[PDB]
Amino acid sequence: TGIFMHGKIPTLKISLIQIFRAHLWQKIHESIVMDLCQVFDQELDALEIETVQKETIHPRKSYKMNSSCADILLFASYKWNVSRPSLLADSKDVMDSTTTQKYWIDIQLRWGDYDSHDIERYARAKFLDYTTDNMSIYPSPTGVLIAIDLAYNLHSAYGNWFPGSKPLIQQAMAKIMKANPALYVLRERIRKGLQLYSSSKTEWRVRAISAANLHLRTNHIYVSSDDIKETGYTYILPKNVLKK
Amino acid sequence: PQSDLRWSKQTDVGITHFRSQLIPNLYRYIQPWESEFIDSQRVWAEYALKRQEAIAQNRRLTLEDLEDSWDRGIPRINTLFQKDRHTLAYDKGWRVRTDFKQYQ
Amino acid sequence: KDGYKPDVKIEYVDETGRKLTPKEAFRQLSHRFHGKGSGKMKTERRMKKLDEEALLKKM
Amino acid sequence: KPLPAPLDGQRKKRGGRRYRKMKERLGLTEIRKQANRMSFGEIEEDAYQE
Amino acid sequence: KRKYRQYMNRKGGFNRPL
Amino acid sequence: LTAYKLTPSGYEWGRQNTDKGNNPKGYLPSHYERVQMLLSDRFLGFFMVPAQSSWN
Repeated sequence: TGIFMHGKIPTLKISLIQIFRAHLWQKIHESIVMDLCQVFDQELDALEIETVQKETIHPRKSYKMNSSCADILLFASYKWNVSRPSLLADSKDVMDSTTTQKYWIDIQLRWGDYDSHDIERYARAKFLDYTTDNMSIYPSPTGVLIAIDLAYNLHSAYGNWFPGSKPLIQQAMAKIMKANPALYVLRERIRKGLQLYSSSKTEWRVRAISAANLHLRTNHIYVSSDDIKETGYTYILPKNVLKK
Repeated sequence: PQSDLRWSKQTDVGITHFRSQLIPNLYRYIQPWESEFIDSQRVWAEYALKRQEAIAQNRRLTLEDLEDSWDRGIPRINTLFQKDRHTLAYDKGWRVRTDFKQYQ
Repeated sequence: KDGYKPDVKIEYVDETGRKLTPKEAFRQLSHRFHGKGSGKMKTERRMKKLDEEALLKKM
Repeated sequence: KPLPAPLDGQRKKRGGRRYRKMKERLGLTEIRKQANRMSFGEIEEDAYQE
Repeated sequence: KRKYRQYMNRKGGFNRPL
Repeated sequence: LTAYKLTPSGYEWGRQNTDKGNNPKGYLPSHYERVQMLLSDRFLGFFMVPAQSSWN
């Protein structure tokens, strides 16, 4: 599993093992990659893609954080002009002055804690690391890396993009967060582990009546004897005058 | 710490970050005994006059006419509205009984 | 960008063509990934349930 | 008396019939709702009444 | 498509088949 | 009941200020100073009312 355990908490270890039983991380990554490939095949000719490719992926790749590999390979009939790296929410992107024929897509799943639940920073850092890494081999220098935070249900991509891929990837991520089977199973297991389920007309009479009962208010008189300077002259106001 | 007051929320437009101090102390929310006692005296004098004027009008004091005095008074203007009121009028010696409950 | 509104639709279906519940889709994915399917008794129970559902939906 | 040797046989082989009266004695159909529930959002009665 | 490749009891190379 | 005395700074601020708003400018917490006030039942007080009209 790709989860790091800061501090020997056997309780949390058992709980996380129960949640991710039966190689759930690998199944989640597999489901995500198949869903993305299906989406790309359903919109193949619209973006000038010759075909998609299922890269041979080592099982550990799903939970391999030190290095990485390729997940999906896109082959083209025409040249793809590529743009400079931008985030998933970067509406304005600057075009790079180069083209390619084979385009790689990588999927990285993470379990972010409270301090490191920023998916965009993680995606950017890991894209700039794996691309310029020596134990990670990419088919092409140009591609996209999508980081998905299962602990907080986030997703962001920072790699190199070509025109027409932005909306496709956006709705692909939307639909895959909305209706992935493996992600739904993860959510259900987490829920089970957490045991959480879903005038001067009538006012004059009132004033007269209140003043009629104001006699009893004189029987209880309180003096706010606090914050007294105790230097000036004291007040000896009599009780009869105050009652009157 | 402020570092623990930041949180993120994701919409289709993207992820947005937000921020929000000292933990409140109990003593700030418990009324002092002296204030409790002066408040009790004034509130029960008010209740006495309200009860006598309600009797003068031949009516029973409601919850609304005493809601201004809610949660004020050492007894409880609130208790004046409890159902067992009649039953609890015979439960004499209850403070000493509660103190002696430690032996049982 | 090029300019389009890609209709990215992802659905789970089976060899019978019926839409699958997320639990059923996850079960199928796990069975295919583990390399081993359900047992004979489970297969017979599933087939009987499918036949009963088809009979009930026919009226 | 020595403590009997702990063992875990099959918890139940058949159901219905008398089994139901058994639970009825202990484990009968309670409310089974809003008693073991917490209501994540709001607060019932006072905050720290306990 | 919707093909799901095998993880357990493959006996071949570690990486997934195409 | 409570007694209150105006500081010379408070008196100057009140004399200078002329607005009759709810929170007029120049009003400060140091303007007023509470003074000791004690009731008694030894000396009776006198009451004066207008000769022509009523106080109300």
